[PDB]
Amino acid sequence: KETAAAKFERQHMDSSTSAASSSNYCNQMMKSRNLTKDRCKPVNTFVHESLADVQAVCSQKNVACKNGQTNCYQSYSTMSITDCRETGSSKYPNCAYKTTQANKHIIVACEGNPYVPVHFDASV
Repeated sequence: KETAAAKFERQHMDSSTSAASSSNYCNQMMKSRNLTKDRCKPVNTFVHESLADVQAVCSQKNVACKNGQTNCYQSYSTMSITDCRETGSSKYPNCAYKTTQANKHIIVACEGNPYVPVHFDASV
């Protein structure tokens, strides 16, 4: 029902905030976006750029995906992102996360027609 493109937007897009709102950000967002529903998803990145900017990465720099597929693309510009990483003390269902804001190139996997982001591979 939920397209892979929609799921990418749900898991990785947050254009409302231009940086990691607060120390609470990840705790709130991993829950709100249903990334703590079944397990504590252990790491996850949010992007604070427009959807059009992130989508445009699919026509940017073609690089190898971590799994060895060829459909990953690195942004020529740095982007505002927040990484969310599970604390050691985190215990499902109360998933707890460190919020780290950064500005880095993002790497996304794209697929489909139209050719859109479906996975967040890495940032560099």
